Amino acid sequence: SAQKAPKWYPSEDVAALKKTRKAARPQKLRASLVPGTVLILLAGRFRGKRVVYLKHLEDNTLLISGPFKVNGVPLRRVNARYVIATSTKVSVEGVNVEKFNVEYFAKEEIKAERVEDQKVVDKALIAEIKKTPLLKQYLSASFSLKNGDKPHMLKF
Amino acid sequence: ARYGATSTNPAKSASARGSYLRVSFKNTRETAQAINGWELTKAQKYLEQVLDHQRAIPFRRFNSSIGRTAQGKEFGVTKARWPAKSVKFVQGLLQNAAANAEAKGLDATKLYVSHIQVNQAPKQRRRTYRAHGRINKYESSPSHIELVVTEKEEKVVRLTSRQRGRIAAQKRIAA
Amino acid sequence: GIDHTSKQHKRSGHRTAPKSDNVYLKLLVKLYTFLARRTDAPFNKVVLKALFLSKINRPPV
Amino acid sequence: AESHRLYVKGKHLSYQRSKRVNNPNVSLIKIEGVATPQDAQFYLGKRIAYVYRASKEVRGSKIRVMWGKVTRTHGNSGVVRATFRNNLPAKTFGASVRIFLYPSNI
Amino acid sequence: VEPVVVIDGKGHLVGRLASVVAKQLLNGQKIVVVRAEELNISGEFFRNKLKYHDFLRKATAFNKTRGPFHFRAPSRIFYKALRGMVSHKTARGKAALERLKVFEGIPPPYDKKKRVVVPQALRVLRLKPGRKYTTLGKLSTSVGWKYEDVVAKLEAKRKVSSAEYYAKKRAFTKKVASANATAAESDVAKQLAALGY
Amino acid sequence: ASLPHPKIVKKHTKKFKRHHSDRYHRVAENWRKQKGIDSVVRRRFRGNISQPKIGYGSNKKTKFLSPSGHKTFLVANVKDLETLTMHTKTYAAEIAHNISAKNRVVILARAKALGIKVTNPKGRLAL
RNA sequence: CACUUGGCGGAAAGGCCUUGGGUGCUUGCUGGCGAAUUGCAAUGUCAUUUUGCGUGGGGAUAAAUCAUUUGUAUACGACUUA
RNA sequence: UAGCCCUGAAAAUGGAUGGCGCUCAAGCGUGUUACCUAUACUCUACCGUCAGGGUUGAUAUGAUGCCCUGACGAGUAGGCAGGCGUGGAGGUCAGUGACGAAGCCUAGACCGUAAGGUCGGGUCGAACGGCCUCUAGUGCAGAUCUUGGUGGUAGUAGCAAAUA
RNA sequence: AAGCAGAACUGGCGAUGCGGGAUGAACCGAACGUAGAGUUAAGGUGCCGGAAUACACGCUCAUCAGACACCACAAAAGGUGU
Ligand SMILES: [Mg+2]
Ligand SMILES: [Mg+2]
Ligand SMILES: [Mg+2]
Ligand SMILES: [Mg+2]
Ligand SMILES: [Mg+2]
Ligand SMILES: [Mg+2]
Ligand SMILES: [Mg+2]
Ligand SMILES: [Mg+2]
Ligand SMILES: [Mg+2]
Ligand SMILES: [Mg+2]
Ligand SMILES: [Mg+2]
Ligand SMILES: [Mg+2]
Ligand SMILES: [Mg+2]
Ligand SMILES: [Mg+2]
Ligand SMILES: [Mg+2]
Ligand SMILES: [Mg+2]
Ligand SMILES: [Mg+2]
Ligand SMILES: [Mg+2]
Ligand SMILES: [Mg+2]
Ligand SMILES: [Mg+2]
Ligand SMILES: [Mg+2]
Ligand SMILES: [Mg+2]
Ligand SMILES: [Mg+2]
Ligand SMILES: [Mg+2]
Repeated sequence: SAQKAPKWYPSEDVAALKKTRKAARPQKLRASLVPGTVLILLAGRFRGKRVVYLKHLEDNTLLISGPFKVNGVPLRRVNARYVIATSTKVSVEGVNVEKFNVEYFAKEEIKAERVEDQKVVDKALIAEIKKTPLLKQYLSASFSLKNGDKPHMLKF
Repeated sequence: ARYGATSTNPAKSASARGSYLRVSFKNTRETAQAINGWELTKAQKYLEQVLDHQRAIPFRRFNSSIGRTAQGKEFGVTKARWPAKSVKFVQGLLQNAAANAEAKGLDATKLYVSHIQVNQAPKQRRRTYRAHGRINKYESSPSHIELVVTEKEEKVVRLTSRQRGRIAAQKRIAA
Repeated sequence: GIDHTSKQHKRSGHRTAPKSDNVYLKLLVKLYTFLARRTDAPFNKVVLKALFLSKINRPPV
Repeated sequence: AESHRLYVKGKHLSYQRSKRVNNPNVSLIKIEGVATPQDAQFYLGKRIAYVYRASKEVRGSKIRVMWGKVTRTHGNSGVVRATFRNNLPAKTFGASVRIFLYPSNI
Repeated sequence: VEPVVVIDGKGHLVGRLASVVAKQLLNGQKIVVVRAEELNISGEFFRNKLKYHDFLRKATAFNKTRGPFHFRAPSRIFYKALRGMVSHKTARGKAALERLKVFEGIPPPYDKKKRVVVPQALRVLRLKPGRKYTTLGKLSTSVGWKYEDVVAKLEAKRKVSSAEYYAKKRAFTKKVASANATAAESDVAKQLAALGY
Repeated sequence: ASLPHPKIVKKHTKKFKRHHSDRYHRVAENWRKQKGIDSVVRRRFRGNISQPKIGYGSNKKTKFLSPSGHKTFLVANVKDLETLTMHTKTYAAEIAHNISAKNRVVILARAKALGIKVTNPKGRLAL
């Protein structure tokens, strides 16, 4: 023998896990994250887009639709930590967002049904947006930081 | 057989050797390094000009307390010499390798010195006599010379989902 | 930094096993190690300590 | 618009150090516009990128990123301490970094 | 916040300006210092000339060409003050030293640029009134600087061209402010004033 | 795969080289403790090389494990290969350096049939 | 944005101010259409140096060194000559 | 009368509040906060040591084993313990090997805190290992150590007395 | 008199790294397994150099200022300087 032996061998019975005392409680959002709040996206392909907050989904994501007719952002989830909530609000109670849940955004060209669901949702969003002035152009514009901007002093 | 580290086609190459040659290793290294990489006819006429003191061998490494000459201006140095014994050994081996290239059928107009190497041979002991009844060594530094002449001849990409999506977006947005 | 009143890493100074490689003595020690652990008798602890003793520390009786 | 910036410009000043010994595990970052530790508490925990360029394309890009985060403040003039996944190369003393606005609270 | 900061050296104290410039070079800021002939040193002119002569007398005994190099120009006196405030024998301090350009006067292209000041190095703000000071252009010409006359001549030409520029710029500002005042008090101006602008 | 194990920490990956083994050729890089009276390495001055000490000792729950998670057992033939038959999750066979190429073919064939991991399957492999 | 009119600028000017027309853009105001699937974030690549190679449009058509030679030079180089 | 400043106050290479510099200081006396950072203190993880303990009518067979708890860790001279390596000897692995042993080379890999061990490739050609023990002419950087070999110096000093 | 010679008590160096005193066997702080986080000691926070060109009351202008615990120096005597 090139190597003699082990005297005794370790057991290959894998030990069971101890009983975890970690429950999953619902996430407390920020005070500014109420539905209808205009959000500023901070990351993604839609960096700097001004979108509309519609629903808190059960996977701790915010369902947004910055109206696709306005700035071309569809209904999609975002993380609440990658979003600045502004003081600007619009009312919600004209959109039916209970259809959209965590498995609505499952993975496995554009899907046919996503287009009219976008059109149904934003139809009431733009009809609400057209009341207050300059909001449609505000949401069409993309936010950026200029020279002299201090986000610690800047209030959004 | 068993030359130094060469990277050439042996079918296009011819070689010559000389071992235990009683010629200064330090002078023969500079003579070899002078013609290294040159065409064979250009190197051979340069060695005739060195023997006639028209051109010089630039001494680059073994050059401490060597006199200065204007003929090192060609090679960008100041210290150059005319090692007539080392030139005679090198050009004797240059014409031997040219004879071996003509035996193999290689084209003489395309020949260049692709490899030359001078290496230290075993020293030959002699004795010299110093003051106060002392004896010191008096050594030859012989050379092993080898040289080879040769004919002059003539990505899978990984992208993330974001990278694939941005490429497809750019192709669909630009016509 | 601690100023130690006692010597650190000090061994107890008593034998915890016989120095011999007598296999029968070692399996008398493990019998009385079990008895000194699982019985409250001071006899079993005294005999267990006496089994460790060297030849000059157990004179013939 | 002409600007597309969603980060705050910072400068990698130095490592955490005493007079004679430095600690490359902690960097010092000067975020511009920040002059007090109370102002620097806003950027506390935000992500930092040091973006640099190499001449060899590695995974479809010649631009490489080292990620980090603001851990605590440092001193009295708004300098913060940053810990990176891999430490900053120390040739970047005086190089610009990007202080992103996420994770967000305000 | 801007790529090149041009500091007008007039009225600045040499060591206080050298300390703030050396910190910014090590922090990665490109700085040009102009008008180094108008730098100030606290203390009387004779006192600062005496300590320059103390500097001049320090030299390597066996070879004066390898000794401390005594530079007489005011831009080079300021550069000696920044060295020693910068670890100039390392690559980091060397690389921080090409972010600095110091000139006598204001040469091109910096005559058409905007020059700033460092208020924590300014002599008027820092030095107590009644205390004496020397000007670096006077000290430099007393210790060997040969170009006080030609710098003052070229600065006179530059000030003449810059003063005609300012008159033209002031006239353009007067008519712009007249147009802003005409277009003020309009309905867009009420909303801009209500929004703090 | 092997048994699950904690993330393996080494505490020191650099080799402990002998002092001045870079400086002299006669001084080998096998670690020797400096025992001179004035040695800065023995006195642990700042900026000097570190010394092997027991604080660098590896975790007992992951000591002797390869990055594959197995412990290494050196085998010379099929009989020494078969002792790891019930311990495929904890031991990986490694063929000894002096095993001839025809004997290694038999060892790899048996280890594939027994589920044994071999850490040098390409040694003396004609290709 | 090229084109063009003229002036000023030598401190390191290499920039500044002008004349005219063309060619776009214009968010000064009001409309219509498009964006999605980069899938909840990955700098997500947009800058400026340097050097090649290729193509097609102008432009120009030398010297230095060695060797020989001088001695206003010189240990050798170097220098000064032809 | 006593605070700062000044005179008293002169040494040899050029130079030292550490340097630059500093003048309502970046000096001096005092006071209040904030801030920086030691291998120090607190908490945690891992290593080792020491101590106190648990564990047999399957301790789900390994009791010098496994496990629990707490504290601790500087070190010359020196003491002790546990290990690594080399030549040879008894036993065992019916061990390895001309389909390539040993040796040697290898900014190739793995294991060990380490002494070291293991593997891949090249060269090579005939013997050599693991483990339990026994034994010693058993580990080198020094000793103006011994023997052999080799450098820098260095193509250097020099090869100039005796007329050519 | 001495960085001189000799004693007493204790603490140190020798035998010991680490932070500070620029530098240093003995001074100050603190004594050391491998790491992480935090807080500190002595010392400091214009720049070198991490950290307030902090706040507050005054004093000082030196044509040899001063910024020296150990420690790397200064005295008697004087000055309508203040
Ligand atoms: Mg000579
Ligand atoms: Mg002789
Ligand atoms: Mg620090
Ligand atoms: Mg290791
Ligand atoms: Mg090691
Ligand atoms: Mg060794
Ligand atoms: Mg000692
Ligand atoms: Mg004070
Ligand atoms: Mg110890
Ligand atoms: Mg043996
Ligand atoms: Mg066999
Ligand atoms: Mg072999
Ligand atoms: Mg090697
Ligand atoms: Mg044979
Ligand atoms: Mg011996
Ligand atoms: Mg030896
Ligand atoms: Mg020794
Ligand atoms: Mg010797
Ligand atoms: Mg000679
Ligand atoms: Mg003669
Ligand atoms: Mg002693
Ligand atoms: Mg120290
Ligand atoms: Mg000192
Ligand atoms: Mg600082």
